[PDB]
Amino acid sequence: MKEGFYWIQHNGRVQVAYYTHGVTEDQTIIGVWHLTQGDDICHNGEAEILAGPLEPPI
Amino acid sequence: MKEGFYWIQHNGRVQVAYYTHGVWHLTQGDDICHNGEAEILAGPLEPPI
Repeated sequence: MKEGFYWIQHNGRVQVAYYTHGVTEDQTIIGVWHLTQGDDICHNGEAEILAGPLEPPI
Repeated sequence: MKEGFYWIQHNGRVQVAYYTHGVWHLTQGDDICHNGEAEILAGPLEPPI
């Protein structure tokens, strides 16, 4: 529920993504996963949260 | 050095980005090459699984 970086798994890919409370109206969902590679995805269960939010080192 | 996720600072923004052979894949914004604009703070991060 907090904006930040998290380890997630999406289609078998373990990766770090950024989470924002972005609103996506197609049905409307709040929560967006910003990935390092690939299009953003709504927080609708396709991606599963493994850990986070990660504490930044500075 | 090795491909993986790293904490970097780019334009004052602390963030995790993916490094591949030298290019930085950022969560928001266009990819940027490793030319000194982005400074590596820590990594590569060990995945939890």
